[PDB]
Amino acid sequence: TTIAGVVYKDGIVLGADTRATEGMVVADKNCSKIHFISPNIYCCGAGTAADTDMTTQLISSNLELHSLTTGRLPRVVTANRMLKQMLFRYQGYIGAALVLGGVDVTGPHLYSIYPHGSTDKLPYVTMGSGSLAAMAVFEDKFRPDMEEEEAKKLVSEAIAAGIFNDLGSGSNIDLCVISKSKLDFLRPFSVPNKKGTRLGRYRCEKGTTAVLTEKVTPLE
Amino acid sequence: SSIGTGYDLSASTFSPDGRVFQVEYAMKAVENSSTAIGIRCKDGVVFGVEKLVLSKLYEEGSNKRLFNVDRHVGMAVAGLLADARSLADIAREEASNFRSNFGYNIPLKHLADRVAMYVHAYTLYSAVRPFGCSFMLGSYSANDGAQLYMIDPSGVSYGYWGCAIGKARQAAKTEIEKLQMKEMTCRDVVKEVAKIIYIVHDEVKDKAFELELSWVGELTKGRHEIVPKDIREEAEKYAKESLK
Amino acid sequence: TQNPMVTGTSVLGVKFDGGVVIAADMLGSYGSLARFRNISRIMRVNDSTMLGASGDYADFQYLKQVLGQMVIDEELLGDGHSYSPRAIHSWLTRAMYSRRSKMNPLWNTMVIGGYADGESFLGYVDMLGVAYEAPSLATGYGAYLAQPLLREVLEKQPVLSQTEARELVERCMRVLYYRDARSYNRFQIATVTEKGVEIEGPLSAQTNWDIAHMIS
Amino acid sequence: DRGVNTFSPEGRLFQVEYAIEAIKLGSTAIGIQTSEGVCLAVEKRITSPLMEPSSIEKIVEIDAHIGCAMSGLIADAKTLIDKARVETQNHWFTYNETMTVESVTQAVSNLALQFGEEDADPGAMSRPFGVALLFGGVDEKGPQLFHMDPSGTFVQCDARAIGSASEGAQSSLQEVYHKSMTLKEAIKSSLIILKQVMEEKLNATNIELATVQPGQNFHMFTKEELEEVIKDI
Amino acid sequence: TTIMAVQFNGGVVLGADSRTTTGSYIANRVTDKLTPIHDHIFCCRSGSAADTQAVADAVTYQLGFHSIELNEPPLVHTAASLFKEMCYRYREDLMAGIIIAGWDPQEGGQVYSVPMGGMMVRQSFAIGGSGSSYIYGYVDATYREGMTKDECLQFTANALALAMERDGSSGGVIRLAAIQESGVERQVLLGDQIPKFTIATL
Amino acid sequence: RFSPYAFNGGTVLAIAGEDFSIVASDTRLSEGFSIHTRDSPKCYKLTDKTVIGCSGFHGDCLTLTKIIEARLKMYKHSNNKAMTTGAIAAMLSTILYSRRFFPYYVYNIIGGLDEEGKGAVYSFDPVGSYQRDSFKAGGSASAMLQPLLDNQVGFKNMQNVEHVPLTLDRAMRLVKDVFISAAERDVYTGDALRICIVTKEGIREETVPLRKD
Amino acid sequence: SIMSYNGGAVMAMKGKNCVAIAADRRFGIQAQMVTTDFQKIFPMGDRLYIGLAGLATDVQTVAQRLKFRLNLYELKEGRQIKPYTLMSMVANLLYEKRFGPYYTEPVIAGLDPKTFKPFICSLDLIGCPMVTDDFVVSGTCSEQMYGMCESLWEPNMDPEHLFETISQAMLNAVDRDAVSGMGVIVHVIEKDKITTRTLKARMD
Amino acid sequence: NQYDNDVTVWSPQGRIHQIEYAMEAVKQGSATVGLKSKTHAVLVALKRAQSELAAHQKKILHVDNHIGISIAGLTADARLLCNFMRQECLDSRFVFDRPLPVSRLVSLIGSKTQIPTQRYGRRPYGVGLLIAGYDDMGPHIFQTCPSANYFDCRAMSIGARSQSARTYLERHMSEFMECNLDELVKHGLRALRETLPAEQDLTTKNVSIGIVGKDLEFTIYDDDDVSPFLDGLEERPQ
Ligand SMILES: *[C@@](C)(CO)[C@](*)(O)[C@H](Cc1ccccc1)NC(=O)[C@H](Cc1ccc(OC)cc1)NC(=O)[C@H](C)NC(=O)CN1CCOCC1
Ligand SMILES: *[C@@](C)(CO)[C@](*)(O)[C@H](Cc1ccccc1)NC(=O)[C@H](Cc1ccc(OC)cc1)NC(=O)[C@H](C)NC(=O)CN1CCOCC1
Repeated sequence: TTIAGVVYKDGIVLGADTRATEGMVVADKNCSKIHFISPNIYCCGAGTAADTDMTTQLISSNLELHSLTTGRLPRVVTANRMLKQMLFRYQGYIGAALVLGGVDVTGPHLYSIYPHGSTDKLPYVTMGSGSLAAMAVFEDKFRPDMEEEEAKKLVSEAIAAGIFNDLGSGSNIDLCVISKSKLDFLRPFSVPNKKGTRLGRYRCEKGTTAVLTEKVTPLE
Repeated sequence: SSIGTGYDLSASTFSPDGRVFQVEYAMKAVENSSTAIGIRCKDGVVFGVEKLVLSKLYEEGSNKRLFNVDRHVGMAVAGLLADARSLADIAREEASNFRSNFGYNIPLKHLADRVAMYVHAYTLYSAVRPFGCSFMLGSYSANDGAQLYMIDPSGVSYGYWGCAIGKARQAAKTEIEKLQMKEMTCRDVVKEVAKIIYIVHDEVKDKAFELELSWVGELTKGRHEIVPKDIREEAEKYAKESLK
Repeated sequence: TQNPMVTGTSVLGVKFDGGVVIAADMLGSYGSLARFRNISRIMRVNDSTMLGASGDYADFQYLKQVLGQMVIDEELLGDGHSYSPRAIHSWLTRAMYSRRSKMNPLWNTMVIGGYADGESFLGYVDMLGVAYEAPSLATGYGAYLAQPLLREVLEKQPVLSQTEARELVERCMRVLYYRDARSYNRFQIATVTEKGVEIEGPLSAQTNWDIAHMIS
Repeated sequence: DRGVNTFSPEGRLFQVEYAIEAIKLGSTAIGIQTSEGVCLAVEKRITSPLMEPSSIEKIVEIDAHIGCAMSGLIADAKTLIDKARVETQNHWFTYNETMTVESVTQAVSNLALQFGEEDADPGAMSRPFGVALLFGGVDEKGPQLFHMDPSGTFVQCDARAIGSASEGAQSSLQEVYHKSMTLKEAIKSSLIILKQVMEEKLNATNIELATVQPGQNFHMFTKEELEEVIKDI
Repeated sequence: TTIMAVQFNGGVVLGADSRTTTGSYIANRVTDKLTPIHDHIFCCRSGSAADTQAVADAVTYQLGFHSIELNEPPLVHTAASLFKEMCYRYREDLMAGIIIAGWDPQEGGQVYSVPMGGMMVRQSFAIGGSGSSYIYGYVDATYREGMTKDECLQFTANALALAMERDGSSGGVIRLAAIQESGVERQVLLGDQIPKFTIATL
Repeated sequence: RFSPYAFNGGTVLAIAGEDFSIVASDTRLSEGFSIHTRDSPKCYKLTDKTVIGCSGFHGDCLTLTKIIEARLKMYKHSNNKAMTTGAIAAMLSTILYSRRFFPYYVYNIIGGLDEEGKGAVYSFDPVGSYQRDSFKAGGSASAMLQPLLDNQVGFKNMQNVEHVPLTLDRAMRLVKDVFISAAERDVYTGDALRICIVTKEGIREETVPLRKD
Repeated sequence: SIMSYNGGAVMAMKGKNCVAIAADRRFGIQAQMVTTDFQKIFPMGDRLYIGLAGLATDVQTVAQRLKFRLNLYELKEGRQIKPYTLMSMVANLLYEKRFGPYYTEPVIAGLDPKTFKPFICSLDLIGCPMVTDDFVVSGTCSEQMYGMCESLWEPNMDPEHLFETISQAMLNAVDRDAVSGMGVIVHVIEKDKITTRTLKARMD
Repeated sequence: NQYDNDVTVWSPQGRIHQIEYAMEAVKQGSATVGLKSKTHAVLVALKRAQSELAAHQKKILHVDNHIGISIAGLTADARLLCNFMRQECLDSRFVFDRPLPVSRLVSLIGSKTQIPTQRYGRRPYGVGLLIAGYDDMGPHIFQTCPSANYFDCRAMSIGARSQSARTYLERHMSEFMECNLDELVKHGLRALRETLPAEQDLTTKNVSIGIVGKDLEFTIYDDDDVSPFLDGLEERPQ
């Protein structure tokens, strides 16, 4: 992976690539790494994919249960605490590196959560194997209280640097923009990589495979 | 206080007028037992208990109703002595747990609250019965001053300047209201505690009695101690002299 | 404790005519670093018995808390019974072996000193539960340096006066400072007597360094 | 309706008292302790000629040197006898010696008041045992006879009877028993007293007889063995 | 890390660097290692980021309830005792070097050290973390009995700057906190504000 | 990690006669290359008729002795009699086997009188394997004491010597001589030799000094 | 390799309004082949199939435990299971064994009840869902199966075009793998019929 | 009448009948006496024959080298409680290698006997004990009840017709301290004598003596061992 988050003027931008790997082979060219926690909080995930999915779903479930009881919009601190205290309890065996971001009644908040259960609160965070490349862009180009379109450009460039430089990262750039009154889940925000068109034809024609046995079962 | 077709058989059962009779009957146990008093002076707390001797065959010091809960905390009991000792053990353990966790002597008001919560827990269920015991707790500190608390079978905890529990509790409290304890030294209080006990004691109906005395204050360097024989015997001489 | 952290080095003890004297420097070493230069490694148990501990200081602080409470619990009853030095020694053997057998040892080596009913007590306790009595005791490097000197004197003179025992310890603490690299020239002297237990403030051993000039 | 651990105003436990009453319904048993050994006798009380008398065992061996006769609710004794058997073998395993008659009796007696309702295990006893036991054995202290009841009280007896007719049997022993009689006299006396109190006619099938002596192990008397002693009218 | 706490008359002065390392990469160049536990009680965290954090959060919960129940402003010693219990019981599982410093109306300014073993000792000043190794000599040579609050602020800032200079696993920004009866006051030193001791060679 | 064992040296010896039993041990307690104490007799009395000697890891020896004493009273309370030497030996076997997978680093030798007043000796291994024999050595020096005893008490390997019954005097001299011989070669053995003698009337103790080096 | 102990190779492919699923037929312990007619593709309800590659035990164990929950689901609910719902059930099953996983990587292919829409996905040994619009593979010849599918697969294939593609892909990928082969079975799923075929293949 | 079924039910008078009925068991049991001097503590117990052809039931039991007990009430409850006392004594010697102080053991009984008197479906210990002991504080005579209350005694007697034994000990309590071991036992069994009806007196069959003190450990004297004490039979007047 490459996942990154930014705090801008109006709220939060979250970014992620779409590459999943098994060994040194690409398993999924288009996987969703920005996860729903609540209608106002989203969470990026890196590391062990299955750990990423289940940890992000359990906390999302637990917050809905919480927000139904309170009748209030859930807080990014609660998402932070829930994720932190779990990942710590499992001594880092749940391999989930997280970029948590959302907008509260308190305002815009961004967190980075480590598999061992250590959290940081920062204006810009990067996680994943492409984090160094993404963090380099932020250190060079980040400015305080920037505009939405400008922050969208920044995060996408950070993800791009992770894609074109980290072998564990590739394919599409995903974005999630969260403000006080709006949420944009931009799935394919940018498609910087495409498969070359097959100008040679290898379509195996009908009757080119030898069959030994055939059974046809009809249905409703 | 009457209806008892149920209602009064379990502590988990309210009476139609909203009372827990099992707690009230547990309070009757302390009402039948002999009187115990404690007075908060300017520089400490003094305890006094009328210990009724059932037989002259018992040693002087048997059935001691004065207890050391912590090196700085004293305990005077009234009611069912079996429950009293087990409540002292609970108080002992609560006081030692505090030192083992926080490194200092447990503040009396916190110890009193903790123990009272335990007392209260025995008033809610059919599985257990309330303690038939009222107890007082006394302590003195240079930072907190003199402190005196009393806990009844229900689990209620209050701070006192003077307090009486037992057979003649109402009779004793009228004698303590005569004293200016806030200005008195705990050396003078011993004399007055002994007097109140002797007055309240029933000469004809109850037999002979032993007077038990303890104190904690400036005079005893903050440690809860039994009042020395020479000072105790002086107060007994004085208390009998008050009976003119 | 699997790995000790802040540790104390040698603890010494020798009984004399009248009571027992125990010595220990006031250092808590963190490996080769001398981190805590002002810590007490001797505790008063009760009026008749005291304790000095080698090894992990955090574990010593635990035992100090547990024994501390035990003595308090006895003095509550006021029945006229109190733990003898031999009793505390017995209890400590039971505690240390129990933890050893749980494969979670208290990383300590104790010296118990006491005076009760005319005779003076001196006992040793391992982190494994090895316990015995001896007229002189030394832990850590003290075993290799101080104890030899302590035994040599007791060979010539089995019974010592308080002064003779005290200045012997002075001599032993001087050698330890020369030769042990985890020691410190700031120690406490603890003494059990008929009067009770006294621990004395910061003490330094006078050192000689004349041998510097005679190399050539 | 009360709990099983409720005291009567006299200072006894209802369930324990009623468990003693159950013995008064059981078949009568006699044990006699003599210098030459211990003998145990019990009536079988057969209700149908179709029932096999050999299957009714009221006298059982615990070890080679200890026998036990029982009266009352026979079904209850199953556990008590088994626990006694396990105790004797555990002792041999640990100490390489045989348990004394007193020790076994005491071990079983510890189980008597192990009953209750609240604060119980996943299989604790709900009520006392409705049986009385006679332990006859031989150890270093010679031959002894012990009697246990549902209350847990165990005591050495020179001669004791337990059962429905233990009233007349005990007073009959206080006439015949001499503290220096032989084992042959003891067996003779017990069988005589047994036939005095039994409803059915005494023969070599409706009774059970066993002896333990310093010379030889626990011996169960067969039909022929019984005929030899029954013949004395 | 480097962490430091100095006790003065009316309270305490706390100081820490701002570097969080994951190997040889600074994961967070501006970290608040000074954690508030109560109104006047702080702790300095060194060692495992997740370990120290979890302990801190548990002590905050434990002391919070304790204070309300006791109805007193919490003792610094008490907060240090809650750290000790946890750091000692789980000494084999945690990597935590804590310094607890604060104020209470009973004993005033206090500095307690809880190293990796789980021992507890009160000190005039305490230093911890990997960077504290390089400043033992300076701290022993500079420290004076009875320093004023403003001098203690200078003293901590100087020691930390020297430690961040040499130690690789320390650096970034000096964070200072002063706690006295009146409350807590915080300040941050950036670039030029860090006491410069010039590169001293030929 | 951490070793829960220490070798503390020490050797125990026992000889069974007709009306007596001798349990002897050196008094040195060691660790590594240094001596803990010169006064540590390993032989310990249990009843009027039984004496035990423990060598090896002293931590276990102390614990095991404290377990046996407790168990002796437990037996006494339940069975209303003192435990016999054979019963103590049989019990110790079960106590040692209870720790089969965490062994007591311990060599026990029991000496005393049997139920007919004759001398009895029982030898043990760390895990409880035991038997009755006439003489046995156990400990750091057991390999040195044994061959001489097998020759002198057991009359083995000699051609024509009529097996003369053991006397108390000859057995006492034999005990003293083997330990003196052991102190010459084994580093763990020395200082002083403690001897326990079990007979009809109580238990007697005798002490002979040994090499201190 | 733990996965290479039994070998195996499982593949799924999307057509127009159809979906194909193929597998190898060898059951072997390391070098030795044992059975030639070993089942790896399992029916989960008319137009829904799961293919399991990996350790032969867990290949069986998961199928048997998945069918357990499927039957309870289909009885409690008054409906057949949806392809997305089964995927989540597998992910749940496999993640319950997070720190002691079943050594199998499932491949699901089927048509959506009512809307008869094609669906394909693959999963982890710890149950991470991965949906695609072209193909999914799992097995010891993971790499070989990818090379074929990336070069043969076409966007909109009819049932017969789809059959020929998955057949060639499974067949030629297997031929470069030592522990995979001994025949290939193919299931093609249409709205009205299912076509099961075994291909003519190398047996070495 | 509806409050006497459980220990957890308080009566309107502030009493617990189940604890009070349990105390009746002590009265129903055979009488026993316990007295102390400055050096020795003596227990004298009267044994009962269930049907004088069986042996007289045991009354005095061992606890430790310095503590022994006399029982009154339920035997099975007596043994259960005795095992507890034996266990706490063995624990003390294991850990501290010193004899457990009598007073401390008695207060451990006071806590253990309390627990059941406050839980539902439980019952009090239907036994009263007379504890004789010797420690650093000298000889001790202690009394326990079904109510977890315990007493420190100069002299004590419990059981059937123990009132007459109590009045003898009342009369002669001023003589116990400076008096010697041989006279102590005489005073003990002379009190036990007073419980017996005027027809039957003390014999080698029905008397048990337990002695613990300065020089000797706790020893039980039963049959032929009891005759040296009976030799000196002062004879009974009334
Ligand atoms: C980038 C791609 C890693 O270079 C991301 O961290 C990414 C996160 C992601 C991807 C898809 C969906 C959600 C989030 N991580 C992966 O793609 C991940 C890489 C990885 C493999 C092995 C690991 O060792 C513990 C850690 C990370 N890929 C997977 O999880 C793959 C699909 N599954 C496996 O490799 C199976 N593992 C899981 C852990 O236990 C051993 C077997
Ligand atoms: C200085 C920088 C280094 O000693 C400090 O001690 C600092 C403490 C700190 C950090 C953040 C907030 C408050 C205080 N320590 C670290 O930054 C710490 C270094 C460390 C790593 C592992 C340790 O073993 C348990 C001990 C110290 N870094 C971290 O905790 C980072 C965030 N996490 C990781 O390095 C992940 N680790 C966890 C252990 O296993 C290997 C991967």
